[PDB]
Amino acid sequence: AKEDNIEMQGTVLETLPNTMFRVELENGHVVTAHISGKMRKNYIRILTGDKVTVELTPYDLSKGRIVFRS
Amino acid sequence: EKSKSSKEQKKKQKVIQVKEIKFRPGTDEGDYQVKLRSLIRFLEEGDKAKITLRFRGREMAHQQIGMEVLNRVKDDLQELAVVESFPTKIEGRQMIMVLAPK
RNA sequence: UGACGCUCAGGUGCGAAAGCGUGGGGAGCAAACAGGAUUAGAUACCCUGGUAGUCCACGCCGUAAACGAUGUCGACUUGGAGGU
RNA sequence: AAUGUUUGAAAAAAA
Ligand SMILES: NC(=O)OC[C@@H](O)C[C@H](NC(=O)[C@H]1NCCC[C@H]1O)C(=O)N[C@@H](Cc1c[nH]cn1)C(=O)N[C@H](C(=O)O)[C@H](O)c1c[nH]c(Cl)n1
Ligand SMILES: [K+]
Ligand SMILES: [K+]
Ligand SMILES: [Mg+2]
Ligand SMILES: [Mg+2]
Ligand SMILES: [Mg+2]
Ligand SMILES: [Mg+2]
Ligand SMILES: [Mg+2]
Ligand SMILES: [Mg+2]
Ligand SMILES: [Mg+2]
Repeated sequence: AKEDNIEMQGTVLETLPNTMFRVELENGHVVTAHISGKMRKNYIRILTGDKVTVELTPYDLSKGRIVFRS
Repeated sequence: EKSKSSKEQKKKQKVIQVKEIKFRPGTDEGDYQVKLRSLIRFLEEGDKAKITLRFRGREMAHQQIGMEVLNRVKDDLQELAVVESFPTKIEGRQMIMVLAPK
């Protein structure tokens, strides 16, 4: 019933305070992503250079949620 | 009070020690500049400078980002120091660059 | 003597140390500083030195955990052991 | 006495 997200791969270009990250996506746009709750709860660390899946919203293409780290 | 007054001038022979500055991948600009200013001070005074870069945990994945920092210090201290040895592999969980005074 | 008292905004003065001005003084001590160490680094703690200052006069500053962290004055309300 | 593994999400613990 909720509106759908846009999943997209990207590389973490820098880490920011409190589990915030710059992530350059496939399309080349740099979004300020934050960690998912599930990844926070399960303690999956994210680092500069890590390849991440990012859920984006059409309401804002400068922001995302990192849902997976590969 | 005879041989000391000769051995004083023999003691004046300066004893070049190695000064260790340890970087990380994450090291920020402001802190990089402090550590750089420290390295400048050593190499100014004719002291060798061992430059470690320590990895922790899964930072061992992204080694090249560590190499960028070591490459950068070499570049910043290009005209103020020569590279006695540049690292290749991560020995232990470290990469050591010993610089030398010009 | 015969209520002349208590308190007191504003006001006035006093007010550790550091500090400031001018002129003296300077043993010891010692910010800064210089060198020696230590250390991953050591702008420190440690070591050897060491300048202002610390001292005096006069003027200035007006602050301190200027603390009993307890305003001043008066009256009343069981005891015990000390000091002066 | 800057000290004394990494993983964790789709299922870890020094060995
Ligand atoms: N340098 C650095 O980045 O780290 C090393 C540092 O952690 C050494 C450590 N230092 C201390 O405790 C300081 N305490 C204050 C006096 C000076 C110093 O002593 C220490 O263990 N010291 C030893 C002596 C020493 C210095 N370098 C190598 N060894 C020491 O004897 N410390 C005593 C203690 O820990 O109780 C004590 O402090 C002391 C007595 N005499 C002296 Cl000097 N220090
Ligand atoms: K009055
Ligand atoms: K003096
Ligand atoms: Mg009064
Ligand atoms: Mg005084
Ligand atoms: Mg004076
Ligand atoms: Mg002294
Ligand atoms: Mg001293
Ligand atoms: Mg006050
Ligand atoms: Mg008070």
